[PDB]
Order: sequence, then C-alpha cells, then structure tokens
Amino acid sequence: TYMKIADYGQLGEYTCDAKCDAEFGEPGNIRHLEGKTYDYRGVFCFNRKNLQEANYDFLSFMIGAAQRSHRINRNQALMIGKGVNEPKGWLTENCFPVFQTLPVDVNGTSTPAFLAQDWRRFVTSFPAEYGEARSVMHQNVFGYLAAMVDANGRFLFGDGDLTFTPDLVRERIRISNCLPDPTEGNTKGGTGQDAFAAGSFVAAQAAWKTAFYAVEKRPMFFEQYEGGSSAWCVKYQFGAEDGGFVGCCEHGRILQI
Amino acid sequence: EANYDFLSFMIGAAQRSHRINRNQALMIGKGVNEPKGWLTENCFPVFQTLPVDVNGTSTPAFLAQDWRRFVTSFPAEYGEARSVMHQNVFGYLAAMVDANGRFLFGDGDLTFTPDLVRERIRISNCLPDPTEGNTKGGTGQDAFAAGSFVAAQAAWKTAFYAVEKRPMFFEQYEGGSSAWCVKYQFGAEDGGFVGCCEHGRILQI
Amino acid sequence: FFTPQVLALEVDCNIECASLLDLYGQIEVSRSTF
Amino acid sequence: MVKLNCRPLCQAPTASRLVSPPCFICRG
Amino acid sequence: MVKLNCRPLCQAPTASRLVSPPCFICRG
Amino acid sequence: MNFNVGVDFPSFIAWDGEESFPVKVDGFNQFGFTFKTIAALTAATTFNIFYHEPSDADPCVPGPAIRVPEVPFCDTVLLSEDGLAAVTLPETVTPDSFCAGTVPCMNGQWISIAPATGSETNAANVQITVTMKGATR
Amino acid sequence: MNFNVGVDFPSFIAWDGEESFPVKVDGFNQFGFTFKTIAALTAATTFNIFYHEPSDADPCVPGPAIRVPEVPFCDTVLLSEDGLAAVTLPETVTPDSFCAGTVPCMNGQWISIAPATGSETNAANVQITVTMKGATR
Repeated sequence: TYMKIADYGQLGEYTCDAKCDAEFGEPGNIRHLEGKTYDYRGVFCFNRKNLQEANYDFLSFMIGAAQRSHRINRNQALMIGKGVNEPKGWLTENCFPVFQTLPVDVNGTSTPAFLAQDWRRFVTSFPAEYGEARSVMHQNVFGYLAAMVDANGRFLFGDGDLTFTPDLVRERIRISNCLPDPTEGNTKGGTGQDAFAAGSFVAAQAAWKTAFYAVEKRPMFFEQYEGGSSAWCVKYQFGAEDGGFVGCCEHGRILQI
Repeated sequence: EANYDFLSFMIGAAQRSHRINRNQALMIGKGVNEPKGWLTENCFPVFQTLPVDVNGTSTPAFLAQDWRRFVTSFPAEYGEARSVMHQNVFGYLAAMVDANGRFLFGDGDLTFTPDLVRERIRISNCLPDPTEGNTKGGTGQDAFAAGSFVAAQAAWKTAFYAVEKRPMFFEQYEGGSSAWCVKYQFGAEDGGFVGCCEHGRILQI
Repeated sequence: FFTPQVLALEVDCNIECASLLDLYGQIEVSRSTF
Repeated sequence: MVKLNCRPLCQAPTASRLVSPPCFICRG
Repeated sequence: MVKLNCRPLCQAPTASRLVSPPCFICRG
Repeated sequence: MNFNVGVDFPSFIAWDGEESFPVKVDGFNQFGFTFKTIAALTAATTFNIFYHEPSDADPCVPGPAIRVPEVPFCDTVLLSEDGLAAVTLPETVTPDSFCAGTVPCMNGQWISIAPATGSETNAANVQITVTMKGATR
Repeated sequence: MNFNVGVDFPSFIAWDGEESFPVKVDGFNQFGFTFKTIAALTAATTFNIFYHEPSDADPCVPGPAIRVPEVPFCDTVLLSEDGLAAVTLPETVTPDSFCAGTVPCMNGQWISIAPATGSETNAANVQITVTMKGATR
C-alpha cells in the first residue's frame, strides 16, 4: 500500500483591505491506495522409462523452456495482461492519453496513414515539464518511417546514402518487437486495400521511471513433486510470483489510427 | 491521530497557491484589489493574420512566413525583445511542410530542437494556448481558432514591472484557538503594473 | 485479518506553469505605495 | 454535513484528433 | 495414446508484399 | 485472493431508491456513507438524516425517526436554518461515480436517511448504503 | 470520531429483493458480499453468481452475464453440479444477525447475484450488498 497525493486545493486568494479577518481554503487529498501480487506455476510428468533410456537429455531442455516461457509470458502480461489474476497491462487500461491521426483521403477514400507530420507532431507534443520521456515502437514501423517519400521522389530522411541509420535511442527511440506492430509483418502501410487498419496502436512515448512499476518478490523454484510420482512417472512442480501496476497514466502518450 | 501529516501538506499547498495565483493574476488580473493583468490591459501592440483561402472558402490560417515577418518587424531600436508562446505553437511551427513534402525546419532529423535562448523564444504552458488545447483545434477545417492570442514579444525589462514588499508570513491565530481547536493565518505582499505598452508586439489570428 | 504492508510512496502526477518573472522589471518598495 | 468526497469509476477514451499543419496553399 | 507427428513436405513458399509509404497527399 | 471483507465492514441497504431502512450501529464504532446514481440527474437533491432509539416495546427494534442535529467544525461558513444535520447531492453527477460522506457525531442506535421533500423524484435514481468499522462485541 | 469510510471501503447495492445490479470490481482488488434478512424465510434460499465483460459497444457498460465457476480447495470434498459458483443461505436465519461471503477466484469486470431457480419468492425478502477494499484504479 502507498499514498497518492491527489491535488493541492486553493488556499489563499488576493484579498481586499477592509478585512482584518481572512478566508479558509479547502485542502487536497492523500488518497491511499493498495496493490497485490500474482502467481505463476505449473507441472509436467515424464516417463522414467522414456527418460532414462533415451537418445539424450530432455530435462535441462524443459528447465530452459520453463525459464524462457516465464520471462516471455511475464513481459507480454506486463504489456497487455488484464487485472484479473494478472498484473494490469498499461496498454489496456485506456487511461493513458491515446491519440489518432486523421485519415488522408485518397480521391474519395479517407484512408489510414502514419504521416510523418503526425509522428513529428506527437513526439513534440508532450509537456517537457515532466522531464525527458522515451518512446517505444516496433522495428517494422521504424523502417516504415525510414522509407517515406515526397511528391518528387526523394527520400525524406538521409537523402543520398540509401541507408537511414538514424542513430537511434540517442533520441528517445527504443525499438522492441513485443508491441502489436501495426504493420502486419510489413504489409499494412498499403495506401490501397493494404491500409494500416482502423484504430490500430502505432507507438508509445512515456516517462516510464514513474509511469509504470513492476514488483518482484519470488524467483523461480522447482521441486520434485513427490506424491504424483508412481515409480513409473516423475512429476516436477515449479512456481514464481510477482506483479506490476501503472503509476499514473498521465506521464505517457499512445498512438492509434 | 492522523495517519498522514496535514501540516506540511497545507504549508506546501499554500506556497503553491501563492506562486500560481501570483502568476495567473500578474497575467490576467482584473485590476480590482489585484495587479491588472497585462493580457487584459489591451493597449499592447497587436496584429492579426490573413484570411487564407482554400477551396474558395477562406479559413483563418497561419504560416511560418507570417511568423518570421512578425518576429523581424520589431523596432529594434527599442532593444532586444524576448518572445513568448505556448509549446503547442512551437509544435505547429516545427511541423510545417512545403508543397513538396520537405520540412521547413530541420529537414531530415525527425525533430527540430534549437536552443531557445539565442532564438529569443520562451514557453509558458498556461499562456493561453492558441490551439484549442494541443491539436484538436489546430488548423485546416473544424479547427484553428479565430481572433485568438497566438504569441507575444516585448522588452520585458521595461514593458511590465513587479513590486515585492514582504514574503510569506505564517502564524498561529491566537484569538479563537481554544484548547480544543487551533487555527493558523498567513499572508504576503506583492503587486505589479505595466510600464509602457509600446515596447512589444502581439501576434493574434 | 492479514496485514497489508506499506510501499510505493509519492505518485503525485501534478503539474504547474512556467516562470515568466525574471523577464519583468524587479522593484522592491518598502512602503505600501509608490 | 455533506463533505461529499467522491470519485468515478473507470474513465473513458482520450482520442484527440491529432490534426497537424496542412500543406501551405498560397496566400494569393 | 498416439502423438501423431506429421512433418509436411511441400514447404510451398511465402509472399511478403513489402509495402512502403505512399506519396505525400495533402491533408485536406 | 479477495478476503471475505463482508464479515467486517458489513454493508446494509439504506435507501433503495424509494424506501429507507433503519440500521443499527451499536455493535460498531465507526460508519460512513456510500451514494450512487443510476441515471441522469435533473437538479440538485437533498436528504435529511434521522436516528432511532430502542423502542420501549422491544429493546432491539428502532423507535421513531428523530432528526439529527448538525455539529459544526471549525472554518464553518453556513449552518442549516433549523440546525439539523442534512446532506445534498449536487447536480451533474454522472451515474458512474460513487459518493462518500460521514456525520462525525452519532446519537441513538439506528440511523436512517430520507429524501428531503421536493427533491424526491430524482431520489428514485439514487441509491444509498452504509458500511461500518468496529467490532466492540 | 467515525472516519469517512465511504472512501476507503465503499459499498453498493447488489440485490434489493426485486432485481439485480452489476457492481464494478475491476477498480478494486478485494471484495465480498454481505447478506441481510428483512424477516425469517420459509426454506433454504440459494443464489447464483455471475460476472460480466465490457461490452464491445462500450468498455464501461455491462455485457452478458457469464456464470462464474466454482473453485474448490484443499478441504473441499463437496464438489457440486457443473462446478458453478453458487451460495445458499439456510433456514433458521434471523434479522440483526448477518452473514457474509466472497468468491475465492475473480474473473470479469463486475459481479451480480440472482435468485437461483426455486428461491425467488423467498429471496424477495433478502437484501444483498457488496463491499470492496484495496482500490488501485
């Protein structure tokens, strides 16, 4: 649990002078909040006969599978997981400010487009008083940005070297591939039927050091589940538990169509 | 018995209301028992934009050309005049495009971030944002408001003055504070005025 | 009956204005009028 | 003695039309 | 029971259409 | 892992749109209020608070409905012309926003809320219930 | 000195005796039911529990009523029909002595309670409310 400063109400206005008295302003709030964690476990059974006389080992393969599945599922839940028995994904709460672009008409068809105007406008539309805030998107959409052309035919970025290589990160760009990559593969920017999709998420940009948190308590544990083993089988049990939660969904903005 | 401490919370809230109310009053204060806000002073040199036409349907509009003209049209003999505007205006400007597709500023860098100190421009996010909030009212059609404060520029060292007399004082109101209740009182002493509304231009729609 | 224990602390999420004060002229009058 | 502190349930969309400076047509 | 592994052969190919930003049309 | 948060903090219907219900708080030491709307409001609404004593006929049933007097805090700017406690819900409260309240001075054994006259048509779209805090027995 | 426990453990109307009402729990992380009898019943009264999902039309409007499933645990040896989450208040139940409960496993956005078939006439004289805890939003 933890406190949450809601606001600081108005206390003193600018008074007249025929008042030896004064005026009472209402206070703010402290708005206490709570939160919990979430579990993650499972089992499997092997056949001692198959396990022993086998081509080679299967166990360490299963242990590595456990660790990788745990990591990837944790990440995907942190991204999009619901509040029900899981940490609520910040992308799903729909309380982060999410904007969308107007669909450029194509002689009769208002059509989705991630026009470079919209991107540059978004990245520069963020209160700098919150400090710096990094942006995240898929590699495919980034490469799509690198391939934008004018009415003439020249590139819009790095004209004359056939590679944009924009020196990322150094400006707020952190590329991941867990995001829903509005470019389906690389086949969504199609001005014709291939249009990028009514209301699809494009990118994000937030000050994540205070916009979202992840709590970690329990690492992975693996026990030999005695009681399920029958001298013909073996059953292992595992588990780990942790959680996550949004800080305040006003320190980050989201893109859509 | 409180779980929290209301005292320091109230002190901080009072100082915050002091600062923010002083700025908002110094900007738009309505004269009576408060400094007259130089925005509402309404003697400060102002200039509207031009009814740009599109689809034979004129619409209020605004271009970087008009902005540069407004900047350079200052009577330099007055002295150096700092300019101020909302950040959304800076976004609108850094996102201007030619008839070809090229950015009018910082072409091929995904941004446009000069140091706004030699550029002689400053941002106040509560200076009335010309855009109806960012973007929503921005431009083209069903947007771009009208006869609205776009930006300001002045030799503020002689355009507006602020007078300070006494900082914040706080004390327990002895009268009325029984053994069952307790009450505190506070105050300060500030003010301001306009020097001479002939040292700066205003850009309006 | 279980006891939730304290944590997090100081999500505030509150903003202010800029400071257009240094630009204006500064005057320090001792009395109440000038 | 109302003292009626209150909050809502879940908020609602934030889709602000991200309009942007159009093409410069021509003054004239 | 029966694990029923398959291992298809044909392997018949892919058709990524590698689309890219169209030409800048004026907004409005 | 939601705990059985009903065995403590037990809630009871106070006003189901068209009927009040006296609730006993003797077994507890603290109790608040919870207001909810079900539709769109038209004008502000007002409610009067009543309390009840053990009826002489039965020591475990509420008596009559005595109006609750308002107790002023410090920094008070207005007092009800009758001096009796009362509450009011302001206009423009969308019916997805709970509301909380509490009288700091209790008296009697049963509490009740009633829609103040003239402001009872909108009360149909209003629901009120109350939780408690103490054990004390 | 009763704290305003409206905020910090609010509550809502779940079953007035005439119809159910969806009560949102997603904004919270703990919740429970409080039952109350307006009088003595005639026989054991059983209730079905339902949860919903945000309608595709709007993410803040109740959708269909999905039947929450029963979840047993270590000492549960009375697994009932089709493992559905349903409760039953027995007979020999009086006013001024409440009962409480809650579902161990959560799913959905808001919960609702309905008179299971056969208890409707008797359930017409029971009041069900829900209390929350740990709101995070």
